[PDB]
Amino acid sequence: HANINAFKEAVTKIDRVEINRRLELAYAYNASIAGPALKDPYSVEYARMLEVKEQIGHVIIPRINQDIPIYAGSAEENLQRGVGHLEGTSLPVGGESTHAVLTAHRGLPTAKLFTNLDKVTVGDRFYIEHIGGKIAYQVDQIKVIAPDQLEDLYVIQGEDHVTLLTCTPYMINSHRLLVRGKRIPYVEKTVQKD
Repeated sequence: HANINAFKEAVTKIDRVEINRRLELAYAYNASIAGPALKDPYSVEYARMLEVKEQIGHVIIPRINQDIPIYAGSAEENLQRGVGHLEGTSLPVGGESTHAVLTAHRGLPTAKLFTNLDKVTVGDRFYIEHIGGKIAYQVDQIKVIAPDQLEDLYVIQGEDHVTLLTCTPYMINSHRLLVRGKRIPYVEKTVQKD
């Protein structure tokens, strides 16, 4: 997007001392490991530290060719221009005992968004870029649930996950699709051409 060059650009213009301070806030917030009730996003300023040019980062999902900005909250306004972050879950900055949940409409006219998330397979990876850098996840579990079930979205102590959440079956949307990655080391030698 044009929206994510503006993110990339503004990040380089920020003192590290500041970037650090902002990340410290994010981590401290992420001790919400030690806790109440998520709201299925389809029916704030909590992430301000991470917010740069309106965005908390972008997510890159090579299998499906997406690089999509991430916005705080699940407000429909934002769910029209990218990925929303499910308030109540960890902020997408990784860490032991974190589980960030990122959600996005399927096949919106303005953007494809997560429309093709059914084509991600356990083993594929995705990446999150935030003020502090880039972190990598390898998909370890794909599963299908009813909209009122949230056990899978809570923090799993001692582990580091991000879940990508959308509705399914395609064009039916009766249930939700959860593509979950497990943190791995970020290795340049990241491959996008494949």
